[PDB]
This record gives sequence, structure tokens and C-alpha cells, in this order.
Amino acid sequence: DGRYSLTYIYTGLSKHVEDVPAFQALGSLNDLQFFRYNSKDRKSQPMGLWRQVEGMEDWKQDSQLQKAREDIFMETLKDIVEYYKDSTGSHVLQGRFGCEIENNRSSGAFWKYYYDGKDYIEFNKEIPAWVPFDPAAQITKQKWEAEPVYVQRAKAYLEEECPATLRKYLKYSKNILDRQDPPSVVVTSHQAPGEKKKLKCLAYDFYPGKIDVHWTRAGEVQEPELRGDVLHNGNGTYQSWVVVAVPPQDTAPYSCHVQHSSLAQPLVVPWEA
Ligand SMILES: *[C@@H]1O[C@H](CO)[C@@H](O[C@@H]2O[C@H](CO)[C@@H](O)[C@H](O)[C@H]2NC(C)=O)[C@H](O)[C@H]1NC(C)=O
Ligand SMILES: *[C@@H]1O[C@H](CO)[C@@H](O)[C@H](O)[C@H]1NC(C)=O
Repeated sequence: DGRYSLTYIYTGLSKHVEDVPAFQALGSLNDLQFFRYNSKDRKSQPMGLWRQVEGMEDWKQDSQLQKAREDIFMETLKDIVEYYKDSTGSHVLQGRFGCEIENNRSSGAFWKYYYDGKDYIEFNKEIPAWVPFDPAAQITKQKWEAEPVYVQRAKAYLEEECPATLRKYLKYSKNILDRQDPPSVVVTSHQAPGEKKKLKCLAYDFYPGKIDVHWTRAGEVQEPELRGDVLHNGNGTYQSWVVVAVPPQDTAPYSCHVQHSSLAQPLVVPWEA
């Protein structure tokens, strides 16, 4: 087994402009986002390849869960703006929490909130208690610790419940996170009216994203003019290209070389003028 992480990020706005939900929530497994929720449609929705995964989460219910998280999230934001006597301004509260395992061994945990970009409050499951970094965080901590049970629950979420969810989610996400999809390539050349000729070598439809794409000119690894790449969450595939400029009076043979963890040995693709 290898590394796997579960992360959730909450964003709440005290005074939201039109067409922007006051509260957004999202979740990513490793390098891919699998769900999303906002205060407009108020419905948890799977994403990417998880749109086709059946029986991993009863989203209809999770929507009710989110609606609960949301009400506590904005209230917290309400109290902060309240404290600072400035409800006329536009403020923001970001929270981040999740956990990670490695070799089926819980190896991480985090739960931190940010206010207007500054560190606000974060939980330390070792004490266990919340650490306040902002004067108003002091009240929040007070409220979130009014009963001896509260900090026991939080520790319980990071050390027991969250990793439980990661493991569950992992049983249904094998055919996704563990993929090793080989990269397909296409070497194309475009000539602009005036400049030199340019050769584009694209590597598409692959996963993981760590790839090695480069050109050569008669065996000599050439320096790229343009380099780029992207992630398409819908498919859960990466794309990575490279471009080189070729002198007007050159005949030498250009070959694109692609390396990957999915490939047994590197691929080569020459450009036939
Ligand atoms: C992942 O999504 C991308 C874009 O939605 C797919 O790539 C498109 O492929 C079509 C036909 O192959 C092209 O006409 C588009 O220009 C491509 N979009 C872009 C901007 O890359 C890709 O095929 C999807 N992955 C798979 C294998 O389904
Ligand atoms: C770790 O994986 C094993 C199977 O390899 C599974 O039975 C177990 O529930 C997982 N976590 C543990 C040790 O509780």
C-alpha cells in the first residue's frame, strides 16, 4: 500500500455578491476532487469518476450532513464579524480538515480554520484542545469546549472517524486512485506565417500525473520553448505537452520521448517531415 489522503475545504462569506454561494464545501481524495456542496443547490454531489461509483456514499443523506456543517460554519463566521463590530464589511472563513494513511497506517490529521486569510484556530488532538491564534478565536474555543465531551469527539473525528471514511472510500476507489493508465501521444507541428516551425509533442489520457516528456534532435535532448500540462477531473487524466523551435534550414530528425510509471520502457515518437 501507499499514500492516501482525504481533505475537505470549507469557504464561507459573510456578505456574498450575486451568483456566488455564501458557503461552499469540497472534498479531494489524493490528487482528485470527489464531491462538492454549496449553499445554493444545497446538495452533496459526487464528481469526476466518482460520478459512476455506486454505493460509496448515500449522497442524499450527506446533503443533510453538509447542511448541518454549514449552519455551524456560518454561525462561527457570524460571531467573528459580530466580535469585531463590522457586519458591513465582506469577510471570509476558510476551514480545512481531513486525514491520511500510509501502508494502512494513519499517518496524518489536520483541522484548521482561517479568517480573512489569517490563521484563526486549529485543533491539536494530542493535548487535546483547540489552539486559538486570534482574539476572537478565544470565544470560539470557549463555545466549542463548553462540555467535556466536545474535545473527545473532535479527537475521535480525526483519529477514528475520518480514517474510517478514507478506508471505506478506498474500497470503492481502487479502480480509480490506483490506476496506471499509459499515456497516448501525438506529435504535431504548426507553422506560423513569419516565425520558425514549431513541433508539439503531447502526452494525453494518462495517470498518475508524474510524467517525463521531452524532444531530441539527433540524439541530443533539446531545450523546450513551451512546456505545459493539465488535469481533467472529469476523466481523472493528465495531459502534458512540450514545444520546440526548429531552424528554417534544418533536416536533422526530431524524436519525442515519453516516460511513465505505467510504461515498461520509454516510448519514442519521431516527426516525419
Ligand atoms: C478528459 O477530458 C478532456 C476534455 O474534456 C478530453 O479531451 C478532449 O478530447 C476531444 C476528442 O478527443 C478533443 O476534441 C478536445 O479538444 C479535448 N479537450 C481538451 C481541451 O483536452 C479527454 O478525452 C478526456 N479523457 C478521456 C480519455 O475521456
Ligand atoms: C488495514 O488493512 C487490513 C487488511 O489488509 C484490514 O483488515 C484492516 O481493517 C485495515 N486497518 C486496520 C488494521 O484496522
